[PDB]
Amino acid sequence: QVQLQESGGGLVQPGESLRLSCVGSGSSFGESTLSYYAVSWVRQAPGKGLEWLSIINAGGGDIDYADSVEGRFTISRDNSKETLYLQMTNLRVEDTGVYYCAKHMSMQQVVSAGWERADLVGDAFDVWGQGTMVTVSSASTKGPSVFPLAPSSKSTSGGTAALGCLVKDYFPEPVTVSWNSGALTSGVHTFPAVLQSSGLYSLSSVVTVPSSSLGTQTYICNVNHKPSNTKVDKRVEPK
Amino acid sequence: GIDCTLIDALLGDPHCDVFQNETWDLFVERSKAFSNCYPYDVPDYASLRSLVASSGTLEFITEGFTWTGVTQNGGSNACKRGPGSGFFSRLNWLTKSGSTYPVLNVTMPNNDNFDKLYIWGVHHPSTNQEQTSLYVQASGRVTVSTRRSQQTIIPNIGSRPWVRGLSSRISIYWTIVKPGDVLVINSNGNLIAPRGYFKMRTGKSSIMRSDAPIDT
Amino acid sequence: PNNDNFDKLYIWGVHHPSTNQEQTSLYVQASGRVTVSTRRSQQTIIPNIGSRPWVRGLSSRISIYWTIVKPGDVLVINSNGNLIAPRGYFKMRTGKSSIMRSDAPIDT
Amino acid sequence: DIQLTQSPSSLSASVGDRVTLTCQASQDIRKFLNWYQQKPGKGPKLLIYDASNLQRGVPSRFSGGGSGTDFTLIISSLQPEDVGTYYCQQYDGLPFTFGGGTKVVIKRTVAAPSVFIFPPSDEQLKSGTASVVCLLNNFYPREAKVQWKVDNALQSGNSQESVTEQDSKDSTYSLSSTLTLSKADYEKHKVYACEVTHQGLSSPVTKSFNRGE
Ligand SMILES: *[C@@H]1O[C@H](CO)[C@@H](O[C@@H]2O[C@H](CO)[C@@H](O[C@@H]3O[C@H](CO[C@H]4O[C@H](CO)[C@@H](O)[C@H](O)[C@@H]4O)[C@@H](O)[C@H](O)[C@@H]3O)[C@H](O)[C@H]2NC(C)=O)[C@H](O)[C@H]1NC(C)=O
Ligand SMILES: *[C@@H]1O[C@H](CO)[C@@H](O[C@@H]2O[C@H](CO)[C@@H](O[C@@H]3O[C@H](CO[C@H]4O[C@H](CO)[C@@H](O)[C@H](O)[C@@H]4O)[C@@H](O)[C@H](O)[C@@H]3O)[C@H](O)[C@H]2NC(C)=O)[C@H](O)[C@H]1NC(C)=O
Repeated sequence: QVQLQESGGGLVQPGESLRLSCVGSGSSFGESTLSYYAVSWVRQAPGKGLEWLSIINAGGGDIDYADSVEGRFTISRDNSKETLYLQMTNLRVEDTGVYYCAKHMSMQQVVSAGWERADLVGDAFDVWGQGTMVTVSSASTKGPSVFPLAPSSKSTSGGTAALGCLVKDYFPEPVTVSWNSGALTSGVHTFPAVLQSSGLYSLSSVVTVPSSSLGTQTYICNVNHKPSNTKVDKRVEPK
Repeated sequence: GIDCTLIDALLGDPHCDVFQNETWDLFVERSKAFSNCYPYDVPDYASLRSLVASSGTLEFITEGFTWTGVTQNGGSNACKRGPGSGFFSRLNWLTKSGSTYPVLNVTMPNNDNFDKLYIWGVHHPSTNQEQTSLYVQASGRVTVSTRRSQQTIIPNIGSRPWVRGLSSRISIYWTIVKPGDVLVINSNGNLIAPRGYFKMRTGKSSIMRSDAPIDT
Repeated sequence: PNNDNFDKLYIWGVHHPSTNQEQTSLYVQASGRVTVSTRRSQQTIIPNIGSRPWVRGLSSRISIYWTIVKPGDVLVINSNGNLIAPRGYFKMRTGKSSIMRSDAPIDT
Repeated sequence: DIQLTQSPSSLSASVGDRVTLTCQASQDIRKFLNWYQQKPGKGPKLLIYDASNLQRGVPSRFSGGGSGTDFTLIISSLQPEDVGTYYCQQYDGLPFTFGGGTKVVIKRTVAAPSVFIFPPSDEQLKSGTASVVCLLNNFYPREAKVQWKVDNALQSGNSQESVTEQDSKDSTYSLSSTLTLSKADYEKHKVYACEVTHQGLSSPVTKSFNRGE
């Protein structure tokens, strides 16, 4: 199957511009790649549903826009790079949210055959990217401080021990957290961020691990906050 | 004919579509004629050209073929019609719908009192990737027949010389159906379908190659 | 490509093996294909496996085809097995030449 | 713009239950309707296209039906991994629009939380602020009360809770409560305690620690 990955999101002032990209990889039937399909941009404001923004056909035509962004956003694609773009201008606070590029399922063109579907189908979004976060705000980016949540003697509950990372005082959303570079996944919970009175976000990630395996093993959390270029690895050890 | 050969007018190359439904006693082909659509060849080109020239008309009657479970009206940037991709006006490029291309099996009786000329084709993809993307089947087949005739063509995948962006090809075939006879088209991929038929006539019509101007 | 100002005649062929053994032994592919084309012509031949009458030890055959390429045109040969390839081309001429079948001796 | 109305807003059901989600269009959209599943913090995934077709790779317990204005997505046997939000989406005409979503929530057997408390780290105190963390792990139902006590004094207004989305495998929740106070205040007192009240505990459970031990 074709796979999608968006990028370019970050924090920007109202009125500024920003260019999102989306790269297709993998392949579908007949070794088709993204440049064989029509694609849309769809966005999702915090805590809200999904909003379609714009569509572009495989060959670059049949462009259309939702009213909320018509005249500000421009969709385009470079099929030689299997890449889609969304150029946003005159951004406003309500443009804040996660942006997905999403492939429509029906084949629209086959270049090696000189074939192009007569019509733009625009049927179901069979592949979505993981999304990219756009925040339109006056406040400047701040990177997280990462502190260990340390397991202690007498902390055992059930037959298990718990340890974690407190990712505190950052803006804007989001931060990603992994454990041992992704080698540790079972029993991990990364909590939703909470907005503090300071106007900065805070989040905790925890993992429950057998007591024994703890003595014997090394647990490190990797925190990424792209808008501030933060990449922290924090080792977590008992007090 | 100006910029068009008689065969390009027949198929409906967009820059030749001015000639739709035209008639002639003598069709004059110019050395400056050119094709500007999907690259094609015609086995027995000379015969098709001859029989059409002799028929002396391009009168075309669309028929309501039903193509169940396929996508119709395929087009190409090798054959632009106005600003967008397009295709021969008289042919209908069928491709898969969803993830399948069924065995097409359609019939069209001749209940008229004249002969019908059907022009159809078979697509030869340049690659297996192409073959399957369009038609799902790894190898296609087109069989067109009447009550006493049959022609079966197996598409053949591989590269030909790059023409207007394309290394693939269409091969054009034709079938005449007499009054009281019937056409059956059976295909599991690679069919370039007819949209209808040309009405056959007999008479004094012919074709000539000349660059001489035409006076009053 | 033909960048000369005369027509080139290419003679080529397609091998027909007598068995599947042969086919795969020579060409690896279970069924071959030969496609030779110019900018306005094409010929594609699929070899056909099976025995023909034994000739000079052989039940297989080669089929011979030809392609003419005009000035400014180009030859493309595309195959995944069974191609009997040309080594070059014959220069085409026009003129008074012909051929005759005869057993008459040639005198001075 | 075609409006899609999904009901109910939220639906609770037990593992194994046959579940029906509904979508109503403000106009006849024939069968041009798709259903997606979106798990929290993840992109949507296609389940059903053109009202009734199961997308390749989607578990067969999903089925779709309807046409015109009334559509249904049916999960023949709810699995815990089915928790999340489901959207219907229409492509009869531009602009493409989505329903407001239906959240699926599992009803399960009570499961009592395991509770852990963490003191603030040395790196953090070192900065004039103290965050004390309480974790409630893998419990059901979601409703829980977390009460902070400092030297036995009931705290209020200086803590915040966050709750994970219902888990896709066992349908439980986890919760964190963070008590924030200045380094000065944190150093005033000695005993820090998290008291959890929850339907799966017969009486409140307290986890605590003594500062600097
Ligand atoms: C099988 O072999 C074939 C022969 O090598 C390959 O066909 C070639 O495909 C290439 C790559 O796309 C074509 O390159 C294009 O050529 C056009 C035209 O070039 C000519 O005209 C331009 C403009 O007048 C001029 O600049 C050149 O010098 C040429 O005179 C270019 O405009 C494009 O940019 C592009 O490069 C070849 O034209 C084509 N050759 C032939 C003879 O068909 C084919 O790719 C091979 N297939 C596989 C699967 O490998
Ligand atoms: C498919 O059927 C074919 C027909 O039966 C088979 O072809 C036969 O293959 C055999 C075995 O290799 C050949 O036998 C050879 O014959 C030659 C020539 O014999 C003739 O000339 C010699 C010399 O003048 C003379 O002695 C004979 O009487 C004949 O006049 C022999 O020299 C060899 O030693 C050998 O015996 C047949 O010739 C051939 N028949 C034909 C009509 O081609 C084929 O083998 C079968 N295939 C399979 C897969 O079994």
